[PDB]
Amino acid sequence: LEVRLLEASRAFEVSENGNLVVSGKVYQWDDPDPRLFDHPESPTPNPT
Amino acid sequence: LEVRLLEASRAFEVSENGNLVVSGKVYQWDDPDPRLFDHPESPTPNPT
Repeated sequence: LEVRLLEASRAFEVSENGNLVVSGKVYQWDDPDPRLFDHPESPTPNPT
Repeated sequence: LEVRLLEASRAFEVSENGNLVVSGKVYQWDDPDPRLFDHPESPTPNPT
Protein backbone atom coordinates (compact mmCIF):
# COMPACT_ATOMS: atom_id res chain seq x y z
CA LEU A 1 0.00 0.00 0.00
CA GLU A 2 1.36 3.40 -1.04
CA VAL A 3 0.35 6.47 0.98
CA ARG A 4 0.78 10.06 -0.19
CA LEU A 5 -0.03 13.23 1.76
CA LEU A 6 -0.66 16.69 0.31
CA GLU A 7 0.01 18.77 3.41
CA ALA A 8 -1.07 22.10 1.92
CA SER A 9 -4.52 20.81 0.94
CA ARG A 10 -4.78 18.55 4.02
CA ALA A 11 -5.49 15.60 1.73
CA PHE A 12 -4.24 12.03 1.44
CA GLU A 13 -4.47 9.07 -0.91
CA VAL A 14 -3.88 5.33 -0.61
CA SER A 15 -3.20 3.24 -3.71
CA GLU A 16 -2.63 -0.42 -4.59
CA ASN A 17 -0.63 -0.97 -7.79
CA GLY A 18 -1.81 2.41 -9.04
CA ASN A 19 -5.48 1.88 -8.16
CA LEU A 20 -7.18 4.25 -5.73
CA VAL A 21 -8.44 2.54 -2.58
CA VAL A 22 -8.98 5.26 0.05
CA SER A 23 -9.17 9.04 -0.27
CA GLY A 24 -10.07 11.87 2.06
CA LYS A 25 -8.55 14.49 4.36
CA VAL A 26 -6.18 14.41 7.32
CA TYR A 27 -4.59 17.07 9.49
CA GLN A 28 -3.24 17.50 13.00
CA TRP A 29 -5.56 18.85 15.68
CA ASP A 30 -4.35 22.15 17.12
CA ASP A 31 -6.47 22.50 20.28
CA PRO A 32 -7.98 19.19 21.44
CA ASP A 33 -11.20 19.56 23.44
CA PRO A 34 -11.66 16.75 26.00
CA ARG A 35 -15.35 17.62 26.37
CA LEU A 36 -15.84 16.22 22.86
CA PHE A 37 -15.59 12.72 24.35
CA ASP A 38 -18.19 13.22 27.08
CA HIS A 39 -20.83 10.56 26.55
CA PRO A 40 -23.90 11.94 24.72
CA GLU A 41 -27.30 12.05 26.39
CA SER A 42 -28.71 8.55 26.01
CA PRO A 43 -32.40 8.31 25.01
CA THR A 44 -33.10 6.26 28.16
CA PRO A 45 -31.42 7.72 31.28
CA ASN A 46 -31.79 4.73 33.65
CA PRO A 47 -33.16 1.69 31.79
CA THR A 48 -32.15 -0.57 34.70
CA LEU B 1 7.11 26.46 -6.31
CA GLU B 2 6.71 22.73 -5.66
CA VAL B 3 4.28 20.60 -7.67
CA ARG B 4 3.00 17.32 -6.24
CA LEU B 5 0.97 14.89 -8.36
CA LEU B 6 -1.46 12.24 -7.14
CA GLU B 7 -1.41 10.05 -10.23
CA ALA B 8 -4.03 7.64 -8.89
CA SER B 9 -6.53 10.44 -8.23
CA ARG B 10 -5.50 12.52 -11.28
CA ALA B 11 -5.02 15.53 -9.00
CA PHE B 12 -2.15 17.98 -8.65
CA GLU B 13 -1.18 20.73 -6.23
CA VAL B 14 1.10 23.78 -6.36
CA SER B 15 2.39 25.30 -3.12
CA GLU B 16 4.74 28.10 -2.07
CA ASN B 17 6.38 27.98 1.37
CA GLY B 18 3.74 25.50 2.51
CA ASN B 19 0.78 27.56 1.26
CA LEU B 20 -1.58 26.29 -1.43
CA VAL B 21 -1.45 28.25 -4.69
CA VAL B 22 -3.13 26.18 -7.41
CA SER B 23 -5.11 22.94 -7.36
CA GLY B 24 -6.95 20.78 -9.85
CA LYS B 25 -6.78 17.68 -12.03
CA VAL B 26 -4.24 16.99 -14.78
CA TYR B 27 -4.17 13.83 -16.87
CA GLN B 28 -2.94 12.71 -20.27
CA TRP B 29 -5.31 12.86 -23.23
CA ASP B 30 -5.40 9.17 -24.14
CA ASP B 31 -6.89 9.54 -27.65
CA PRO B 32 -6.80 13.16 -28.84
CA ASP B 33 -9.69 14.27 -31.01
CA PRO B 34 -8.32 16.73 -33.61
CA ARG B 35 -11.79 18.06 -34.43
CA LEU B 36 -12.27 19.44 -30.91
CA PHE B 37 -10.02 22.32 -32.02
CA ASP B 38 -12.14 23.19 -35.05
CA HIS B 39 -13.40 26.75 -34.92
CA PRO B 40 -16.96 26.62 -33.53
CA GLU B 41 -19.89 27.24 -35.85
CA SER B 42 -20.06 31.04 -35.91
CA PRO B 43 -23.16 33.25 -36.20
CA THR B 44 -21.63 35.60 -38.78
CA PRO B 45 -18.88 34.78 -41.32
CA ASN B 46 -17.50 38.33 -40.98
CA PRO B 47 -16.55 38.64 -44.67
CA THR B 48 -16.01 42.40 -44.94
